[PDB]
Amino acid sequence: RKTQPYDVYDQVEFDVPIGSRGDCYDRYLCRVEEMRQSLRIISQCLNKMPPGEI
Amino acid sequence: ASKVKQDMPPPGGYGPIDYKRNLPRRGLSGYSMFAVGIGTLLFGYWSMMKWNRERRRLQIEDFEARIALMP
Repeated sequence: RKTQPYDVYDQVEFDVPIGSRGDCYDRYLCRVEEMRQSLRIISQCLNKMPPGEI
Repeated sequence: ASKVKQDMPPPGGYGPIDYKRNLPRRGLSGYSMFAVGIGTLLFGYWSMMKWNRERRRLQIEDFEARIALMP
């Protein structure tokens, strides 16, 4: 979404979680933080939905 | 001559949404927890000391009854 964006992903702001050890704990933390960042993106999308045809 | 009606966000904007981690501290200090534990232990030790000394005296009385009855 950051390196090769598609649709309107270049117009939303979010962080990308990064691990340190390459284990299951780091990936679990990454997924939780990704859930939080998805909430962030959803708020932006709710406040920025334009009119027009579908 | 009807105007376009469509699902849109309200004027201005939607209320802000929380997303950051919220994990409160919610505890005592280590010193206080240890101190409470040792204080409870000392109270228990003192109570048990008194009760076991009384139990020793009661057992001595019970044994003296048997000694009196043995002949």
